[PDB]
Amino acid sequence: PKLVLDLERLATVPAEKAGPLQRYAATIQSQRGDYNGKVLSIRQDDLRTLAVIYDQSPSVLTEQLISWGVLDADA
Amino acid sequence: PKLVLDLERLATVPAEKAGPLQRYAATIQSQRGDYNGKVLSIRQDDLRTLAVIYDQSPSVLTEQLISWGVLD
Ligand SMILES: Nc1nc2c(ncn2[C@@H]2O[C@@H]3COP(=O)(O)O[C@H]4[C@@H](O)[C@H](n5cnc6c(=O)[nH]c(N)nc65)O[C@@H]4COP(=O)(O)O[C@H]3[C@H]2O)c(=O)[nH]1
Ligand SMILES: Nc1nc2c(ncn2[C@@H]2O[C@@H]3COP(=O)(O)O[C@H]4[C@@H](O)[C@H](n5cnc6c(=O)[nH]c(N)nc65)O[C@@H]4COP(=O)(O)O[C@H]3[C@H]2O)c(=O)[nH]1
Ligand SMILES: Nc1nc2c(ncn2[C@@H]2O[C@@H]3COP(=O)(O)O[C@H]4[C@@H](O)[C@H](n5cnc6c(=O)[nH]c(N)nc65)O[C@@H]4COP(=O)(O)O[C@H]3[C@H]2O)c(=O)[nH]1
Ligand SMILES: Nc1nc2c(ncn2[C@@H]2O[C@@H]3COP(=O)(O)O[C@H]4[C@@H](O)[C@H](n5cnc6c(=O)[nH]c(N)nc65)O[C@@H]4COP(=O)(O)O[C@H]3[C@H]2O)c(=O)[nH]1
Repeated sequence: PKLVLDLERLATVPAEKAGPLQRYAATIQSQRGDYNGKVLSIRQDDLRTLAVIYDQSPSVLTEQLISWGVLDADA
Repeated sequence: PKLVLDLERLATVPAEKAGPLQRYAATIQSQRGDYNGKVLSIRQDDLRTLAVIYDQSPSVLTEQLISWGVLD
């Protein structure tokens, strides 16, 4: 399963919920110099680190991102 | 030193030296379905994967990769 984020839906999720995801995605973009600004695919191991940053299980985290329509239901 | 590979350069490299790396390249491109240019950039840690498959030190591998013109 692929992990693809919607950069445009993400930007409008309030910081209180999405702040740490937004900052994480920004550090990847800066490192990449990847500023397409529509979509961002991350490594499957980036999910474990986000889950730690969010303090949830990778599983709980995924379902939340999907619930926001940021992460394609494919994952 | 970032691993940006010139696939067009490496093709012209004789098979008994370029082979493993050509075949490694091709596996990565198949993993990503990345078939849109003559350049392949790979992970810095892949250097070790490669030094293992070639059974040479990273140092060695990296320096003949530059003579070959495959790397910058
Ligand atoms: N800028 C960007 N676009 C994304 C991202 N995720 C998905 N896409 C879009 O979705 C397709 C597949 O992305 P992919 O799984 O990364 O799979 C990609 C990726 O593996 C690779 N690829 C394409 N361009 C580049 C590149 O500039 N650098 C690297 N390192 N790989 C690339 O080729 C595969 C197919 O690329 P395409 O089908 O032509 O086009 C893309 C691209 O239009 C992302 O994080 N950033
Ligand atoms: N060792 C190695 N393995 C490789 C390489 N390229 C691809 N793979 C493997 O193939 C999977 C799919 O690559 P992808 O479609 O480009 O899909 C990639 C891709 O769109 C993007 N991605 C991950 N890392 C990078 C990166 O450093 N740069 C860019 N531009 N995109 C990345 O995140 C997606 C998921 O990444 P993964 O879960 O890791 O899943 C990756 C990874 O297991 C490589 O150069 N070296
Ligand atoms: N996961 C993913 N990431 C993407 C995709 N398209 C672009 N990117 C990201 O966006 C950066 C800039 O892409 P670019 O300058 O348009 O243009 C790229 C591209 O023209 C070319 N390039 C270098 N390496 C590769 C490669 O392995 N595959 C491909 N298809 N192009 C590459 O050099 C420039 C910089 O390459 P990068 O260092 O890889 O840096 C890429 C990469 O991090 C994509 O479809 N999927
Ligand atoms: N399509 C595709 N290309 C891949 C993948 N892995 C590596 N690459 C390519 O190989 C490059 C160097 O990978 P790196 O040493 O891991 O160096 C990477 C890595 O340290 C980091 N980075 C980029 N994207 C991601 C990511 O999604 N997750 C993580 N944890 N680190 C990333 O920033 C670096 C520079 O990224 P780039 O400019 O994009 O340059 C990337 C990219 O062109 C992959 O799974 N799929």
